[PDB]
Amino acid sequence: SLISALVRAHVDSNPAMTSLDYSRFQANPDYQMSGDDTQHIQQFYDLLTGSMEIIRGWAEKIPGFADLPKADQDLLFESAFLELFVLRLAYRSNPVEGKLIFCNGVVLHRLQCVRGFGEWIDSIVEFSSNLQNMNIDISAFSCIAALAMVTERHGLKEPKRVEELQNKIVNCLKDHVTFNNGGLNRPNYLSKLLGKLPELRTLCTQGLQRIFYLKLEDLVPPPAIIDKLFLDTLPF
Ligand SMILES: *[C@@H]1C=C2C=C(O)C(=O)C=C2N1
Ligand SMILES: [K+]
Repeated sequence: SLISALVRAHVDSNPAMTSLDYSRFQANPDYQMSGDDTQHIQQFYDLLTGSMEIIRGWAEKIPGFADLPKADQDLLFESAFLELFVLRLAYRSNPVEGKLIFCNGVVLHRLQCVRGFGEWIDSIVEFSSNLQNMNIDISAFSCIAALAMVTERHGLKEPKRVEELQNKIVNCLKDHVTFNNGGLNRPNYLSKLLGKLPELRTLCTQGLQRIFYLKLEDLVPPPAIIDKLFLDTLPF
């Protein structure tokens, strides 16, 4: 029941792997680089806001989420955007070829993303390599994604409703794993999957550091949506 909804949410919020536009894909480094930085910082901001709208649409397809106070929805979405963005990008990209595929089908090489993202893009590619080396199926990935957002957050109006949705999702992922791979559970696999979440939070704080650096540089000032994201995500 829940995993079907979660997988449909994922599928509906991801680009079909046949519409990948390799038009702005450039793999020659000598050409990969010489574009003034301004354009890359803007490209960075656009990728972030474009995936903000995509992922919010995904979040709205999570059974039970929409029944939560609108303020809780905004707190969960803003608190997890960076983690969602990093997880979804790392799951659909191709780390071995150094190819990044964003929430919209654009395929860029790592060396092109380094100009805008900073070293964080390398931390992202390493995360993609680690995540894919454990070959999570789509049902499991849709559950981890749901659990990355539907989790405890300070300043929540109704924390018990969220806690209930989280338990529902955790239990759904455990049932899928146990049924799929024999009546005998895989507690160790399960713990590695849930352990992928803290790594995601850190990748995120590393995204806040990249945004903070760009705000200080003041060359390509962060647009209103990124300014708000930065201030709203600040944990203190
Ligand atoms: C991305 C930004 C975060 C904000 C929080 O409140 C967390 O708990 C984790 C985060 N990583
Ligand atoms: K496809």
